[PDB]
Amino acid sequence: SHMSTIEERVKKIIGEQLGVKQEEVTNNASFVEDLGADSLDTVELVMALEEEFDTEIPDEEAEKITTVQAAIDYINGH
Amino acid sequence: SEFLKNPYSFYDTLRAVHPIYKGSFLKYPGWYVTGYEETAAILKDARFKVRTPLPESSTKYQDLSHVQNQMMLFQNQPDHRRLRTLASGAFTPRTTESYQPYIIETVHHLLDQVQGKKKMEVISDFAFPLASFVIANIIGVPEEDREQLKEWAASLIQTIDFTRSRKALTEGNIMAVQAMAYFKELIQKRKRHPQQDMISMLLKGDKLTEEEAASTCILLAIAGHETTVNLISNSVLCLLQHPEQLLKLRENPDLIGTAVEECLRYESPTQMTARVASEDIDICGVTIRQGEQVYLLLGAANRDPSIFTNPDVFDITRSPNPHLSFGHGHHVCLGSSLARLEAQIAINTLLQRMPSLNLADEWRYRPLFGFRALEELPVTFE
Ligand code: HEM
Ligand SMILES: *P(=O)(O)OCC(C)(C)[C@H](O)C(=O)NCCC(=O)NCCSC(=O)CCCCCCC/C=C\CCCCCC
Ligand SMILES: [Cl-]
Repeated sequence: SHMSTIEERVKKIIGEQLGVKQEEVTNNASFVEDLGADSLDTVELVMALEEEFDTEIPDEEAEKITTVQAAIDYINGH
Repeated sequence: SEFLKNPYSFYDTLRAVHPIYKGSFLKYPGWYVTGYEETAAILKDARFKVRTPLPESSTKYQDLSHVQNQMMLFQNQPDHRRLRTLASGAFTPRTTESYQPYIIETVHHLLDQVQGKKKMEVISDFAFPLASFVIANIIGVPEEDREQLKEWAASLIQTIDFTRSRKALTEGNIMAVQAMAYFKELIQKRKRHPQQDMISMLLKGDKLTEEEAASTCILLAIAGHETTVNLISNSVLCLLQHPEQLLKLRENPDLIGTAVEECLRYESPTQMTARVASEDIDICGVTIRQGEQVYLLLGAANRDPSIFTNPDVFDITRSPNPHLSFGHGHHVCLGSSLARLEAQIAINTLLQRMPSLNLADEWRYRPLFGFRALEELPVTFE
């Protein structure tokens, strides 16, 4: 066993939000196309990530993030 | 926090760039309209459609979605006209005028309970009880069930606002279940034994389903509670902040009509409504593409200098006052006459019965961006 990594924490949130298995969430998966996130899902995803990682993402930066990896990269970079 | 204290400077900066401003706020991208003529034009234009405040096919909050989507406020042709026409009977000029006796009665009764105290909380002691009593009486909700209705309205109003959270929507789904179940049971009672209320009126009927009738009741309950309370309380704060205008109105109670209209313009209870473009639309030298969201800032439009000279000046003598606080076009506020009547009677009677009304002194606004709603308004008198 181990403490939750950044990647694991991101995927846990995505899985809970979109009703998918935390292991069906691949790093390359696009939120809208692959994972099927609608125009509320993506808003609620950002709120959940902002809460989990105690951060504030500007709208312009959130627009850039389309993939699981991009979200992981943003959190790591910040 | 600084926005809620003074949203009008924020609106001004948008207007100076463009009265139709492309941008994104609280993660919601679209066109943000601060211009008066642009707002009016969009609201008149049926190609700009209303839409459900949650995604159409979303089942994350199934019961909340179902309740919302049945409301005339979020319905287009031909469902809108049918739903609106059936509810309109309770809000005609003549029917609204028939409410006056009960409104005056309730106002005096409410001011009686606080008269000896020299102190009052305008919202909890006055504005809210009046609005609650009035709309519950109109709908046909028993006095025993009125406190429960208050709780549903406060929870469900949050579900459409920019400031909403996952917690707000989950709580909203629970209140949606409760409210819908309650109104279905009240409709079953009125089906067997019709009464002199709006529920019975809706049942008579061209016609509504029992769920459509319930969602109609829920919508009117929310509107009757939230926005009307805001109008009354906003108006009182407004007048007290301008003692020279307050003195004018106390000395001349017939100015109440023009004064309430300026309170509507100056501190509009509803700060935002929204439309979606059903096709590509050219307006005001921009192109709004099909599917894009349009956010109409009614409080901002009400401060447009090309329509209102010295827009940031509160002047109760403004005539006429073509403010957009009740909206514009097909969805224009159904209960605007009732709202105006409640406010006019409440404010005039308050000023008459409390001759030395003063502020208790730093006001807090509720965390809603689509509405201008005070947390509380403490006052002293006599
Ligand atoms: C008890 C009093 C009130 C009732 C029963 C009521 C009811 C309603 C209803 C049923 C609608 C939807 C009509 C439609 O979609 O065709 C509506 C629309 C609207 N109401 Fe009221 N309302 C009340 C008070 C107010 C107040 C005080 C304000 C703010 C000054 C307000 C602002 C609006 C606006 C701006 C719309 C149009 C929104 C849009 O076009 O999307 N209402 N109202
Ligand atoms: P996707 O499926 O592409 O997402 C679109 C969607 C779902 C609209 C998304 O949430 C979004 O883009 N924005 C959400 C923000 C939003 O549009 N909010 C609604 C703005 S205000 C509004 O539309 C009109 C309401 C104001 C009138 C008030 C007057 C009556 C008083 C109270 C009404 C109570 C109604 C509440 C019902 C539960
Ligand atoms: Cl003054």
